[PDB]
Amino acid sequence: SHAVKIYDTCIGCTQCVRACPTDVLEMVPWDGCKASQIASAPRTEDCVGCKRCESACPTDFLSVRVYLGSETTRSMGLAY
Amino acid sequence: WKPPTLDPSTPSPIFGGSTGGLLRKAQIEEFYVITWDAKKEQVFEMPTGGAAIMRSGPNLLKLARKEQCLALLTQLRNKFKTDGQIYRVFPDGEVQYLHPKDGVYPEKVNAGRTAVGAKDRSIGKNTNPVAVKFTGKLGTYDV
Amino acid sequence: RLWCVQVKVLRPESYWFNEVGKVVSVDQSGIRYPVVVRFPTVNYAGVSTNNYSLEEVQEV
Amino acid sequence: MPLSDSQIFIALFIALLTGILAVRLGLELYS
Amino acid sequence: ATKFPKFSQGLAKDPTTRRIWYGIATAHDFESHDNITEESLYQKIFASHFGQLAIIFLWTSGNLFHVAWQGNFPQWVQDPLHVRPIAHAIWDPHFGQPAVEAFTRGGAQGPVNIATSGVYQWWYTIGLRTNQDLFQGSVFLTILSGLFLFAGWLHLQPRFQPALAWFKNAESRLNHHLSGLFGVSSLAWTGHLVHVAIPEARGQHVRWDNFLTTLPHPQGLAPFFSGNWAVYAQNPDSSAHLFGTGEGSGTAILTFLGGFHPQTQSLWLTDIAHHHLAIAVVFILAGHMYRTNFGIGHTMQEILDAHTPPGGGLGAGHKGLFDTVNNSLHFQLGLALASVGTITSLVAQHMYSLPPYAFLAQDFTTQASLYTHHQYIAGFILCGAFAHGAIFFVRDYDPEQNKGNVLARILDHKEAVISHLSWVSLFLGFHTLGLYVHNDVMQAFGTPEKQILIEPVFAQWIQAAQGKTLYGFDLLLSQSNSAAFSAGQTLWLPGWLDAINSNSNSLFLTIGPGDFLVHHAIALGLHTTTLILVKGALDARGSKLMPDKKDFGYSFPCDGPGRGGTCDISAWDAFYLAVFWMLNTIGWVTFYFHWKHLGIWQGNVNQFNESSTYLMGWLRDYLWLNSSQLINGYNPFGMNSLSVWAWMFLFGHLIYATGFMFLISWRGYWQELIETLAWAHERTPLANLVRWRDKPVALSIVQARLVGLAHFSAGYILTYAAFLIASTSGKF
Amino acid sequence: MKNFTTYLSTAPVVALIWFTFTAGLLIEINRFFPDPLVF
Amino acid sequence: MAAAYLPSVLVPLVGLVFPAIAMASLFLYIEKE
Amino acid sequence: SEYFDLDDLEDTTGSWELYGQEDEKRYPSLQAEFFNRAAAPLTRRESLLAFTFVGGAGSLLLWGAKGSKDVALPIQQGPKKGGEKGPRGKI
Amino acid sequence: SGLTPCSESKGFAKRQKNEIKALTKRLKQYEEGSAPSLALKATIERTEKRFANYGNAGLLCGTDGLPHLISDPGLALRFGHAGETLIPTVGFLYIAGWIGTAGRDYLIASKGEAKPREKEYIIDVPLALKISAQGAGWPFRVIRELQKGTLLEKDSNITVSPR
Ligand code: CLA
Ligand code: CLA
Ligand code: CLA
Ligand code: CLA
Ligand code: CLA
Ligand SMILES: CC1=C(/C=C/C(C)=C/C=C/C(C)=C/C=C/C=C(C)/C=C/C=C(C)/C=C/C2=C(C)CCCC2(C)C)C(C)(C)CCC1
Ligand code: SF4
Repeated sequence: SHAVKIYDTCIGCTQCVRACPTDVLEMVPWDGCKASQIASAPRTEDCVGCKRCESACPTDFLSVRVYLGSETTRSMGLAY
Repeated sequence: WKPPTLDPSTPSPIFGGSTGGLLRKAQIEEFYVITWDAKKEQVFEMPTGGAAIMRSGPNLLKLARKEQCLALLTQLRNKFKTDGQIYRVFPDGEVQYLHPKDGVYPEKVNAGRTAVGAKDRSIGKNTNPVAVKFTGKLGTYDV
Repeated sequence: RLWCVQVKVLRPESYWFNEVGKVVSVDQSGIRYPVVVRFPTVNYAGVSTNNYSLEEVQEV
Repeated sequence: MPLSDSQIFIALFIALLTGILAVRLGLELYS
Repeated sequence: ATKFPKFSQGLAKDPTTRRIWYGIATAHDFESHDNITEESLYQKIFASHFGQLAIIFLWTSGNLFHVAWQGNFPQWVQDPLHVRPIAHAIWDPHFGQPAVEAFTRGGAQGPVNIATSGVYQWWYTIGLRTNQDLFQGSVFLTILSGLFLFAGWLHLQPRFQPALAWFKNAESRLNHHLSGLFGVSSLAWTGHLVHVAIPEARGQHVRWDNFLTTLPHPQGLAPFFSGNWAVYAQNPDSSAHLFGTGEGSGTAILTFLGGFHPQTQSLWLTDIAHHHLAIAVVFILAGHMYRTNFGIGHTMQEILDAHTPPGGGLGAGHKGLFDTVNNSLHFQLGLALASVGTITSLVAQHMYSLPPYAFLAQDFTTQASLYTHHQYIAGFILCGAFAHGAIFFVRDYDPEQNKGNVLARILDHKEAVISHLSWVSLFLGFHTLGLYVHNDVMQAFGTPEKQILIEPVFAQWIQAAQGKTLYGFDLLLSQSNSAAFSAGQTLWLPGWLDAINSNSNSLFLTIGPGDFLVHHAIALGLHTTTLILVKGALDARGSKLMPDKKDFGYSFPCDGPGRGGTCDISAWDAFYLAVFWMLNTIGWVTFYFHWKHLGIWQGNVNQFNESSTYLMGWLRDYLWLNSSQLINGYNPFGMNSLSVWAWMFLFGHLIYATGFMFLISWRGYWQELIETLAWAHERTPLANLVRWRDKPVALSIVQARLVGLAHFSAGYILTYAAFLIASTSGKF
Repeated sequence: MKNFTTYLSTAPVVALIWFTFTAGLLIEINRFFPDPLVF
Repeated sequence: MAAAYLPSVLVPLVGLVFPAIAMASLFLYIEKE
Repeated sequence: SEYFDLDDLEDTTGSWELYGQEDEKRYPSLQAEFFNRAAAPLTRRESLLAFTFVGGAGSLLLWGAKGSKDVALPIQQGPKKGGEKGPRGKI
Repeated sequence: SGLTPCSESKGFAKRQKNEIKALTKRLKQYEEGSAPSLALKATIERTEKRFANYGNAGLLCGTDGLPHLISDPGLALRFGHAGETLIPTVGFLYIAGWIGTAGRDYLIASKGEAKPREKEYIIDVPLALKISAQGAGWPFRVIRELQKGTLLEKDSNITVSPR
């Protein structure tokens, strides 16, 4: 499966969670930013690796990072 | 809130069929079910291609991929203002509830969730790949 | 630190490393990256603002 | 002057021994 | 899941056909394998090196065996200018009878391939004469291969496994390799030349059964031990010597004549013996430099730590670089590939102009094939050198351990280096293409006197300084009263000046404006290939577009369509892009070599001199004109022996074109297509009785770049090899 | 007229005018002084 | 050439028999669970 | 309703036999008995691979040594025109 | 380089004669005074003038019968070939420095505007013409900037990627 690690520059904008087409990401409470929330990646077994989340992220550099890993049926996006 | 149970007596939308639906993977690996409650009978676009008619009341749709279920759910939420539930169904009969995982949509922050994958540093503070040689770790992001 | 004072970015992975931006605001609640900086140039994502820590900016 | 049949068979036999040693090295490198 | 990629559980659990492909493609990347340690990595590499050496010796044994068994080596030895050398026999059951007749050549009793590798000239020069000699050499090399395989197996056994510290003992390895592997091997080769090759060139049959009976020099070893070494240079072979016979032969064994044997048009064997003897002494001396276990010799870490300019111009200098080089196999491989590939180019440049083998210069097909072969090999090796430099920067480079030294400092001004490479590439391309296009328009409009033809006066001045008097620059070796002239006048200058002032050889060919233009094209190619490779290596760890690129490794598809889009951002992709430019550059180099030599061999130098100044001249008078015999290898009227080259010519064009499919069309089109195909098989009666084990998927993004590049390169090489060999051998 | 001259100051119009001037100058130099190879 | 029948035996062996064995065995190895 | 959790997962996942029919009586008894004893030694995967290997290799070398000569393949007749002539007086 | 002056090269003369002969062969299919006859005669006149001018410039000719240019500044100055490459080098470098200095001046002047990007695609044509005229004195100004230290931006003010 792909690894999705979150860093602490996240401003809690939730855009990566909304962008995700397979529901890998979710917002959890945090105290490190003004929005009082941070992205989390609890379901990377469903991550296809499209990097829509990284395209959505506004921080410089990225606060969500996708590291493509070992390929599975789910990560290859196969319906057969 | 508790995870809902998949009601197998739910009717399916009115559809004439297609070549884009389930394949052998549903028999031997897994498939997915999306359920939703429609306010009225109306036409929606199938994620596998073609127009279908959602029945008034509860609807059930079996799909090959989780991404297909979430694409249909995005359409239901943005075009029909309708919520839905997604399950994973295994060949042995096991049904796993998937989405929304804790009853609240993931884009809305909810108490009781715990961060996984969080790194307490900015991305430029990752170490060098030479420092993880012969350790078994996936990379500098893994440490 | 001040409002609308020029600062130099010291974050190496930032698009605006060694460049000078303008402080928009500084959060006073103890968040990790409280300094909001606006820049005259867009980065590769089209963004012109970014948040920094105190040690990541130098007043110029 | 051409080679004899025996010379060709000698070369083929020595090559077969070398190939056996090669299979041995390849299996040792594998596991 | 499966057990084929047993070194990678991540690949073994892949349920798709990608598992097989990636399992093949990652098999020799031992560092990334599961549970590998540094010591086991080095031991596996050591054994793999034994396997490669055994393969090389078996390959040489096979060439010797097939020439001995199916070739015409004694007949060629009898008439080296009028016998086509045979590589091996053809047994092809698809042959028609006209193909059987056409390929029967060289006096063979059946269809054969005519060799282009020059092994006949080499083996004849070093003293081999009969099929029995070649057979004995082949059997010896097969035994050597078996010994290497046994040693590879042996040093994998636990009590013979070398420790990791043994592999990192740099000083002892350098001492031994310089003194023994280079120096003693060169000394033993001088022994072979003096005892065997030189007497066989003088008609004396010296073999294992009589070499202890045969005197190599009439005065024995007394002049050597007494130091009266000029005895061995007295009485060289005369200018009327016939090679392989005693007629006109001398008795000298170590000379410095310079130039060429008049009959063989190759270097004197006694000069070669003296070369290898001096090389042996220099290398044995250089192998006593580094400290091992006897309290004397240099320590390389301290040498490197000492070489820092006191003015601070290089920062910390070379401090810490010993551990940087010694701990990184990729730094070592990059250095080895850069040096070996440059040496391969040097071999190509020196073997055409200073042919070392008898009757090689008259074999035009062989000379062209050898130059082209070694230059393409050199290009691939240089690409690999820079690739492993980039891999070092990603995987092995520790910035803290290299703080302030030359490596960190060149990383610290990488933008300056890359931008200046970009500037020189742009200048060369703009002006070389512009001058060519201007000349093309001048020729098209009927006014060739309006061409811009810049005389290469700098290289002509170099040729004059080395003794070529054609250009009128009177200096050094072309000035008869200069000190440089008078110093060499009794030793090597007469033969050298006879050779360099003759236009009947390849020694410092006459050059003009066409040589100017193509040399600047070569400079453009070298600088652009270097720009791509260097930018790939220096941006391998990160750039502004992807500041954390080191976290993703050497090879990865992209970083997605965000931030403007990031296709081909990895350092691997810079290698992939640079291979195209390397192939282009070696193409220009070899086109130049072949066309200039075609004019020289056909006795018409004016064709190159007049037509090479514009690109239509290259197209029409080189590619179009010389393809005529090749494409008529088979036609409606019949076929001849060039039909194999016509077929391979088209074969290479086809493979080249097929590569464009992988390079132009990208993945997601094929994945959706394969999805429809997977639907079709599951729904088709009598066919859905069978099922795949691995789920069929489209090839990956990186794999597609690789496969497209491989088809492109293979088609490139096959096409040019067919054209080169057919065009040269149909005339000569 | 201000809007029209602003359009004439857009990059491709300025490029067209400048390159027409430069190309015309080169053409007329080569018409008046045909075949210049050297200075 | 001496032993001139050998190409007519070894060419089918190296070109047909050995590749068939090799791909059959390698297929069996790389599909083994 | 096209879904059911248990005892109808085959219909839910479409695991249907479109054309296969259960049938025990197709072939005559003596014909079947003949063909089971004919193909009995090849019902082991190692024996069939050994049989096909030995037969195919023997057929291929017998073709190469003898059969290619019998059908008069051009590679077995060899040349008869004396050899192609090369340029520059080379043979 | 062993070359010969084009005015005494036999190949040069043969090329002139052959080109004139081809043009004259084309001429004898048109009436005198016709437009093709006048055009061909003008081409012939230009060809004769071109060969005379190339001979009179002291150009060296190869064995091809074609002019070859000398580009070493030493060989050009001592043997009268400075008009082939050296003087064109000075002329090109002057015009190129003019173009670059005018572009730099326009960019620097636009940097101080409220909308600096607007002047990059909507050209301030009077300002551009004024700056273009002032580019004639570029070497003096550029050398002064080099000695003063204002030509180059300092390394601490320029973005770089992480090393
Ligand atoms: C100079 C030539 C050379 C050398 C010294 C090696 C050396 C090695 N290879 Mg590499 N190989 C080569 C050429 C070479 N290979 C070529 C041309 C290819 C195709 C591109 C490969 C593809 C390859 C694969 C896919 C694997 C190796 C593996 C190995 C190791 C064990 C080899 C063995 O005999 O296992 C003997 C084992 C068996 C006979 C049963 C298992 C079958 C294995 C898994 C596949 C066959 C491997 C064999 C080398 C293929 C030969 C290719 C042929 C066209 C020349 C050893 C380090 C294996 C290793 O585990 O990685 C470190 C491994 O999986 N090789
Ligand atoms: C006047 C006295 C003098 C002079 C002229 C030198 C000169 C030199 N010394 Mg020093 N030295 C001196 C006194 C002197 N030394 C004394 C008294 C001592 C005490 C004993 C030393 C101790 C010392 C040490 C220990 C070392 C030197 C080294 C050097 C060299 C590099 C110095 C440097 O900073 O490079 C600066 C270089 C750069 C900043 C990089 C420039 C890179 C260019 C721009 C690249 C261009 C590439 C090109 C474009 C591409 C190809 C071109 C194409 C046409 C082919 C240089 C040869 C070093 C060395 O090299 O030894 C051999 C070294 O290790 N010296
Ligand atoms: C014939 C094919 C061709 C040409 C002309 C080029 C051209 C160039 N390559 Mg590209 N390359 C090619 C094939 C080619 N490449 C292929 C097949 C690949 C594999 C993908 C690459 C991969 C590649 C890489 C990876 C790099 C290059 C770079 C370069 C530049 C080299 C420096 C130079 O020569 O500047 C001179 C420029 C040229 C010769 C380009 C043509 C200039 C024209 C003729 C100017 C005049 C235009 C005309 C007046 C306009 C009329 C327009 C009309 C509509 C009015 C140049 C832009 C390098 C680079 O960018 O360095 C700066 C670089 O890093 N190439
Ligand atoms: C080195 C490899 C090699 C060799 C030695 C041959 C040899 C042959 N091929 Mg060529 N072939 C090959 C590779 C080879 N093929 C490849 C790679 C391709 C695709 C590019 C082809 C495409 C091809 C075609 C399209 C045809 C041939 C045919 C032939 C036959 C022509 C001679 C004849 O007149 O037979 C006449 C035939 C006979 C006298 C009957 C021979 C029957 C054999 C001996 C049966 C052997 C049993 C079998 C191999 C069992 C396999 C078991 C196991 C090893 C898998 C001959 C058997 C022609 C044909 O005749 O073959 C069917 C034919 O039409 N080939
Ligand atoms: C203000 C104009 C200007 C100036 C002063 C420079 C200066 C420089 N360029 Mg940059 N460049 C420019 C415009 C300019 N460039 C434009 C418009 C492009 C896009 C085509 C580039 C693309 C470019 C590349 C790809 C490279 C450079 C490089 C360089 C450097 C070496 C010189 C050179 O290679 O020239 C070559 C210049 C070109 C090939 C493009 C020039 C186009 C025209 C002639 C210039 C623009 C004129 C401008 C429109 C005038 C408007 C002024 C007016 C309104 C008053 C130097 C720093 C090289 C490098 O970095 O060296 C270290 C390098 O690799 N340039
Ligand atoms: C990236 C990288 C890398 C790589 C690199 C490379 C790949 C390079 C290449 C390089 C090269 C490839 C080089 C070459 C060079 C050469 C030279 C430098 C030479 C010199 C010469 C000379 C000096 C000579 C002289 C002479 C004589 C002796 C005689 C006479 C003549 C003359 C004068 C010429 C490495 C690994 C390191 C590391 C990491 C990074
Ligand atoms: S890569 Fe795609 S699937 Fe994975 S977390 Fe990001 S948006 Fe979701």
